[PDB]
Amino acid sequence: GSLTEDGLSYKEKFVVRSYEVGSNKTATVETIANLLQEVGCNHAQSVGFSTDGFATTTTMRKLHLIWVTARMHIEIYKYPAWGDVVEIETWCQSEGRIGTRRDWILKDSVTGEVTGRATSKWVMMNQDTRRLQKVSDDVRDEYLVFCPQEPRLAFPEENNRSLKKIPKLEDPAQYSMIGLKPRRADLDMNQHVNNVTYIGWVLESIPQEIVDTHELQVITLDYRRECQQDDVVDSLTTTTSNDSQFLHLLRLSGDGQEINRGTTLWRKK
Amino acid sequence: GSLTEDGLSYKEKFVVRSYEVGSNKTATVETIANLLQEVGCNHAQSVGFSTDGFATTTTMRKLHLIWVTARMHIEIYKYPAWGDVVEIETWCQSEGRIGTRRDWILKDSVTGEVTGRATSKWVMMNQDTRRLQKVSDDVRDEYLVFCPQEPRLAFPEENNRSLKKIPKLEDPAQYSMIGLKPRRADLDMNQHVNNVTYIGWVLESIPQEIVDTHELQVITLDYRRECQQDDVVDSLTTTTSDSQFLHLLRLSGDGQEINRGTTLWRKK
Ligand SMILES: COC(=O)N1CCN(c2ccc(F)cc2)CC1
Ligand SMILES: COC(=O)N1CCN(c2ccc(F)cc2)CC1
Repeated sequence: GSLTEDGLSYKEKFVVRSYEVGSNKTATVETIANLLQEVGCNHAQSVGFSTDGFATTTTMRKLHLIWVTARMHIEIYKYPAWGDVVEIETWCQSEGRIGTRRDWILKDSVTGEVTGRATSKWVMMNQDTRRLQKVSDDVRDEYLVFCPQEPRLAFPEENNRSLKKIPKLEDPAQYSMIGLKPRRADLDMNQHVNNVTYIGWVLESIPQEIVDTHELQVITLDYRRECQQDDVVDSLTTTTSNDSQFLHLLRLSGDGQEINRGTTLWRKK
Repeated sequence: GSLTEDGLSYKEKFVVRSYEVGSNKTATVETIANLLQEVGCNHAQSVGFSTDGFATTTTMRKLHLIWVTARMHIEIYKYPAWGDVVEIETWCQSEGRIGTRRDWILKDSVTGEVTGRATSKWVMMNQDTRRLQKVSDDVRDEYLVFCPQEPRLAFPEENNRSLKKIPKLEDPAQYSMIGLKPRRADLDMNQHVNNVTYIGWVLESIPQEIVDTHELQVITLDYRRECQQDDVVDSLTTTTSDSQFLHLLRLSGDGQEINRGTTLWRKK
């Protein structure tokens, strides 16, 4: 991987592995999500930021401040097959008082065609209290020299799907998968549940008949609270709709505290 | 990756990814196990065998025959750090009536030092009945041209750790993790639980204090029965000692055994 010529974006190629593919012999959406985080980490490494997933500066580390994902939105047109080469380009931008954004474009290396795109919203928070706090000008200024100044959006449309408000699923859910819990492989280097694990958990409550006859086109996931290493999660889904759409909710098995909400859109094969 | 000059082995390099590392910022043993299966798959692809994990021929597919792992044994001296390049060489050999073997050697690309080694035993079985069945001469002859003729062992020594018999853990277990179940990411392209998932499940019942103060040096795992997509598993561990453990994976309900194993950990 490498920074591009203008140094305002980062590109990396990946060859799809045998264990990375699903029943369609193409990369799963969780494999794609892992690759997005990977190219994000390599971008941070390339310009001197932390590589722990929080992409911090020395100033933020003295204050115990971190960047955390508030929303992930992925749209895939073609999943790459086993052995194919996928090229991923990523960039960041500041969105002032609202927080920050990281975007991605996925392309087939052989044809140069755009096979998918993704966007994510980030907020700043004290890692100990979990209280949000607005970025100071001195912290922000250190990042702006690595971002394009003119708007560069993977999702330019004014009322596009990536910004839609997601409602809260009401009981009873149409489908459920209960008692889900993370194992050590679901944790990162600092013992936090990897953001991709929550994608896998949302999808566990999709009926297998849908997975067998449809392909996932869009997933939007809001991140409200983290699931700790010793927590247990319930995954709930209700059909909201040749296309199928679902409303999703992840909550703690016991008291029902919400950790994530989302929506998915599937197209018939 | 590529076949070597004599065409009797396969080599591939991997750069360790950010999500592949544990709390030590080095590759987890499950990441290593995934890489071993990956280089195995690329070796099969390179010479025309199936790439579904069963490494079959057209003749075996007509008979619904598959190769299945009976034992995996891995020894790691140094786990590769995030961003390091690890080179892995793999080869196969027939062991006649006992079954077959696939070996691996892991090396640090920069120094050329051996950082780990692994071996696995395989048996042939009918995919539908799960009955064992001996390899016919016509089936085995198609594989021998891709294997070294002289013995080439990652663990050459007579009666070494890789061939030791593993006993069955007796109740009560010292430690347990119950109600483990696979999610879609634990399944392969054919909807079977990936062999690496069973490694993760064995390790779930190791106390976190051991993981925090020790490094896994050796893992030997026998594979007795497949955990289906809708099965639920209990992971049991008892200290037998460096720290050593006896492990057992069994179905949550009736206690049917699916795996047994041992691990050896070195203080950091
Ligand atoms: C792993 O973290 C990220 O990918 N992000 C997204 C980009 N971020 C950012 C911060 C300040 C700014 F002015 C512009 C962008 C930081 C968090
Ligand atoms: C994924 O499967 C493997 O890795 N295997 C199984 C098949 N193997 C083999 C080796 C020599 C032989 F004569 C017949 C079969 C051993 C390696």
